[PDB]
Amino acid sequence: HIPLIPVYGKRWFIDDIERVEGHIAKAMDPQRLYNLQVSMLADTAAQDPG
Amino acid sequence: MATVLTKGEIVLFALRKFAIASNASLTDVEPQSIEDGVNDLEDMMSEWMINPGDIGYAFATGDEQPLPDDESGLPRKYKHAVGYQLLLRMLSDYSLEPTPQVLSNAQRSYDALMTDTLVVPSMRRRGDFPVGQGNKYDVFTSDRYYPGDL
Repeated sequence: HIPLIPVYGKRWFIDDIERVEGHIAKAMDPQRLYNLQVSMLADTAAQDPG
Repeated sequence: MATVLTKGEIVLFALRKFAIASNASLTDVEPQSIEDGVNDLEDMMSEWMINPGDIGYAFATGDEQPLPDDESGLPRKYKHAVGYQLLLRMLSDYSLEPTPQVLSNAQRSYDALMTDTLVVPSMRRRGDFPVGQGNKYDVFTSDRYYPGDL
């Protein structure tokens, strides 16, 4: 046999192409939108203190 | 642009616009009024070096005297505004009062002058304000925290 042993998190075969997925691909958009929200709030707060 | 705008032309425009010395009403013109107008224009530009700001007027070099044949150095886009302001300042020599339409024209021309000078200074960041880890201050840039000075 070929001595390479693959390990997958979640694997499916959809359209002649094998597709995999880990545990963080689904959470990219909310995370990088939360970061933008915090960054935009910080400097707006820092612009006019009193 | 095109023809250079001399100092005497502005005062002649101001005198014409209120029917004091022009070929369209009765004519006539006096040299002392011209000298007074030119000196008024000089002093009014000197004052304008503060509130409206510099607009490129050319002052007399040494002691000398302004003279009406000297080049003003102003673009032709400003002559109406300058002339209306000068007329407003120098009307009271002849004991005359402006009419509402002249005031409206002067205000419109002055607003056009004001529009061509705005800056809107665009306030900065403070200086103790952090810059995030997304900016990668280790290697790409240096000096985490904004400079906020320069």
